Amino acid sequence: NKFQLGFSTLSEELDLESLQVKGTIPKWLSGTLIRNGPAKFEVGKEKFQHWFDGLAMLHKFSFKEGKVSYANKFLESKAYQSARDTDKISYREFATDPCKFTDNANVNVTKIAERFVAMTETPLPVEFDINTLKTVGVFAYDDKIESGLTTAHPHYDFVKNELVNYATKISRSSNYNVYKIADKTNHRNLIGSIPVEEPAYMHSFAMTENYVVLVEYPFVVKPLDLLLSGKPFIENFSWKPENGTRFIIVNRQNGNLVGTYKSDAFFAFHHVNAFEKQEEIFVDIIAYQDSSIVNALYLDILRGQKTDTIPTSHIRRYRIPLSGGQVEYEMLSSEAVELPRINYKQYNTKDYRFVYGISTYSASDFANQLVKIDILRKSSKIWSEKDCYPGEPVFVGAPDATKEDEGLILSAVLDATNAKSFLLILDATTFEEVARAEVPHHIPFGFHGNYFE
Ligand SMILES: CC1=C(/C=C/C(C)=C/C=C/C(C)=C/C=C/C=O)C(C)(C)C[C@H](O)C1
Ligand SMILES: [Cl-]
Ligand SMILES: [Co+2]
Repeated sequence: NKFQLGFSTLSEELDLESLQVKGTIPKWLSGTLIRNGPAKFEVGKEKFQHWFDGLAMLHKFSFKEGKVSYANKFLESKAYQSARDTDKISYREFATDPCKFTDNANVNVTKIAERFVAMTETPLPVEFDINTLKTVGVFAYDDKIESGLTTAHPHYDFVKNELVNYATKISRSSNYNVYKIADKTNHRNLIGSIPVEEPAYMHSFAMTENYVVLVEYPFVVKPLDLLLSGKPFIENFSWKPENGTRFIIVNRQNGNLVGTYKSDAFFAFHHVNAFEKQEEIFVDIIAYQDSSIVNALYLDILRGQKTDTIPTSHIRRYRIPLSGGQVEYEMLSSEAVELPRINYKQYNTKDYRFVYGISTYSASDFANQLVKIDILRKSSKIWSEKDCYPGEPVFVGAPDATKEDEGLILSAVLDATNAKSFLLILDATTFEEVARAEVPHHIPFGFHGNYFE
C-alpha cells in the first residue's frame, strides 16, 4: 500500500511565508485556499476506526503576486482539546465512540455572517481565524430551528446572497428542516419541514433556480437506535433498497412541496449539479449501487491489501418529470469519479458542460488521477504522476472569463516516494500543469476545501 501515508497522522503544524514554487502562478490569484480533512487517526492507545473520524486540521495556501504562503493547524475543537489534554477519545465521531455531539469539524469550510467556519455533520460549525488558523469556538446560530444531523455541503445563492442547507431533527417525530441564512446574519430562516419516520444519511443535496431537492437514499436510522444503542453513529444506519430512493422537491423561496418522486435504490455522498429545463429537473449525482462504500472507508480497509474492494461511483443524470412519472437516469461518463467540483459561482443551478473529480476507475492505481469530464462531447482529460495521489480539484474562474472552464484547478497532491505533498495548479481549459508548490510534510487525504478571494 504505497498511499498508506495519506491515512497516517500529521503532528507537525508550521507557518511559512513562501513555499518553493515551480512554474508560474497567475498574478490575478490573490485569495486563500483552505483545505479541511482528518490529520490525527489515534489518541494514545485508542485508534479512530473510520476515515471520517480523524481530528480536523486546516491547511492555508494564500497567494500574492506569484508567491504562495502555507500554514496548517489542528482545529482546537473540544474533541481535539479533550483528546490532547486527557489522551482519551472524548466525543462520539462518525464511527468511533469514547470508552453531547462532537465539534470535530473535519469535512468542509465556508463563511457565515462574514466569519470563517469549519463544518461536519453535527449541528454547530466551528469558527476559525483565516489569518492565524486559530479556533474562535462553536459558531451558534441565532434561531429556534431544532437539529441533530446536517451537511457540511451548504449551497450558496449568489443572486439572493443566501446560504442554503438542511438539518434533521432526530426524535420520535423526525423532520428534515430546509433553511437559508442571509448575508451578515447567523439567523436561519426555516424554508420547510418534511416529517420522516427513519431519517436517511444525506451527505449533500441538489439546488436549482427555484428548488431544493433532497435525494433520500434508503440508508436510514431508527431514531431510538441512535439515542439508545451501544453502537457508533454510522453503525445504526441500514440499507433498505425496497424503499427505493425518494426525490423531495421544495420551493426554496416559499417552502411549498413541489412533490416527491421515486427511483430504484442507489446511494451517493456528492451531488455534482442540478437545473430546471422546461417542465423537468435534471439532477447529476456521483452514485453507488448501494451504501457498502461507507464500510469500505474504515481505515483497516483503506490501509489494507484489498482496496479493489472499494466500490466505484459514476455520474448519473436523473430526470424528474414534474408532470409525473418514475425517475429514470443515464450515465454522463464511463469514468469512475468522486470529489466532484464545477464552475460553481457561474454554473451551479444551471445547464453546464464540465465536471472535475478524482478517478476511482483503478486503471493503474487507487485514486491516482485528476479527471475533467466533458458532458457534451462525452470525453475526458486526465492528469496523473507516478506514485502521486491527487486531492479534490478546486476550480477558480479567471477574471472576466467568457468560458465555463476558463480558470485554474487547485489540488493538494500526495507524492508517496517523496513522503511529502505539493499544491498542483492546472489550467482548467488545457487541464495541464502551470505551477506546483512543495510542502515540507505530507498532507493526509482530506475531504473538501474552498478558495476565498
Ligand atoms: C448527529 C448525531 C451524532 C453524531 C454524528 C457524527 C459524529 C457525524 C459525523 C459525520 C462526518 C464527520 C461525516 C463526514 C463525511 C465526509 O466525507 C451522535 C452524537 C452520535 C448522536 C446524535 O443523536 C446524532
Ligand atoms: Cl425509532
Ligand atoms: Co463531502
